[PDB]
Amino acid sequence: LGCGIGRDEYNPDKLRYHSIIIMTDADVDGSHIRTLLLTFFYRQMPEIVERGHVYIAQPPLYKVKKG
DNA sequence: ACTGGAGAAAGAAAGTGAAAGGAAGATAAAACGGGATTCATACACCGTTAAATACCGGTTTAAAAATCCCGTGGCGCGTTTTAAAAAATCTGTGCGGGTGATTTTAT
Repeated sequence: LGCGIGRDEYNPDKLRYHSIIIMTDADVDGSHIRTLLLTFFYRQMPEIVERGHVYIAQPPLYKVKKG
């Protein structure tokens, strides 16, 4: 991410990407990992969430064929 | 001539691999101290007796005990410090289903 941490050198103006996308698996463990990542992002880097640099992807789970 | 982009030089600040050495550990050789045997030899217990000591009666006298006056330092009180012990609060960890990953050899 290249922003630092610890609020002593944590500068939110050095973010190397203006769009961060979370893309895990489509089952429940993906949901658990998503919750863990959201907890980390909210507790450690509030400004990134406030400015709107976090997104969520939605991959499919099933594929159906008939002919 | 002038402008602005771009590539190359040059210079300074940060990360790096290697460094005696020394306190901090670690590991062996040595000196020590505490049990099992083995007796010869000195020690414990029993009769006999001369002698050394305990005891009583009455002095005494010099020394120690008893008594009075006083002037202090050594205990007692109140109030603070300061370690020491106790109660309270954090830190790891393993049990069993789940998610995802690493390494060395032969031909």
